[PDB]
Amino acid sequence: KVGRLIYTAGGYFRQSLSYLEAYNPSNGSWLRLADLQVPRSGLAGCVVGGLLYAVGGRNNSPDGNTDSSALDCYNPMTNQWSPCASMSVPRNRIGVGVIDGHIYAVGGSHGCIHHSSVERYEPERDEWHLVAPMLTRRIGVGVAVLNRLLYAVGGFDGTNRLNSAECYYPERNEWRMITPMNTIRSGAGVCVLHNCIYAAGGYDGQDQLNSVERYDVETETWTFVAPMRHHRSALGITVHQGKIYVLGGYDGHTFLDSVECYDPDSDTWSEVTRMTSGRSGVGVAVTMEPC
Ligand SMILES: O=C(O)CCc1ccc2ccc(OCC(=O)NC3CCCCCC3)cc2c1
Ligand SMILES: [Cl-]
Repeated sequence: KVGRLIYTAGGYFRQSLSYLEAYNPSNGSWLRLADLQVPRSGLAGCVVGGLLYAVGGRNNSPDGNTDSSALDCYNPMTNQWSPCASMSVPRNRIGVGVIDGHIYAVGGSHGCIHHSSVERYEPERDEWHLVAPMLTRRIGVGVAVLNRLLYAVGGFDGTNRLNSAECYYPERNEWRMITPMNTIRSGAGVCVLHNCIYAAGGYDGQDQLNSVERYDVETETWTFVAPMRHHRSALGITVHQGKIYVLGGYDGHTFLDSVECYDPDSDTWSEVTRMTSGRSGVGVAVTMEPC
């Protein structure tokens, strides 16, 4: 379990960013690592087999806005990024989950298109294939995996921000609605901790949120837990050693540098560190420290 860092990739502040930075919860230190080949915001990060993957997003720059179909792989042993097979379609404001070594890319936008499509990456073959689409088009969707089931939570369908959520059952290649959240949330941080799917922050169509709710997959209920110190939309999120970490986002005024940590045993949030600069729309995941 030792030696793991929280990696943050990409993001947005005035334009899309290429930063790869890694935080060590054990000593508070931050490292700046190899830049992404292409700056991207609205991407997702995940880890398979010790490799960090950056999936999708958009490059916003003064010279254009290009939605990304890219899958890129970072190896901490070499501090190098390598291109992987690209997705069938660009996906900005994507959600990603991993089941049994396979990456699922969910939703996202391509220009004015709001995707319901979903595709699955096989690292051993370096191939993507489409799977069943969701029941709802969703961008800014939160995705997490619990007990080898894939959840897609909230988002924006092109007309309305959503409180709905749905679950993908891989052995039936089928999506089913689950109980909707109590709050409409687009751009929430969604993760899994113990037996619950957590949805932190987001935008409800009127304000950035500090509220946090969790779905118990056995009881099928959503329950609020302690709110974050900061309202945040387009935040990064991950779980590490039994605690949720939220990174950055937008509070309606500032692009935040704050990182908060949720302890489920005390039901409290604490501010633990600051990123090197405020930013939103980052991809976050946890893997071994680099060499
Ligand atoms: O339209 C809605 O309902 C809300 C839209 C939404 C939802 C999720 C996002 C996730 C990442 C993401 O990255 C790029 C990103 O930070 N952009 C913007 C968000 C922060 C403030 C405005 C300027 C930058 C964007 C997202 C946008
Ligand atoms: Cl861990």
